[PDB]
Amino acid sequence: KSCCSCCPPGCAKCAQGCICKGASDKCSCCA
Ligand SMILES: [Cd+2]
Ligand SMILES: [Cd+2]
Ligand SMILES: [Cd+2]
Ligand SMILES: [Cd+2]
Repeated sequence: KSCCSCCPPGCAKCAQGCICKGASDKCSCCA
């Protein structure tokens, strides 16, 4: 399971609880 749709199963900003929230299709914590 990924955790979001703005970061694939290989992001280096979602290895400590998906922080991507408040923006769909894009984020600002892994941008
Ligand atoms: Cd994301
Ligand atoms: Cd991420
Ligand atoms: Cd995530
Ligand atoms: Cd993010």
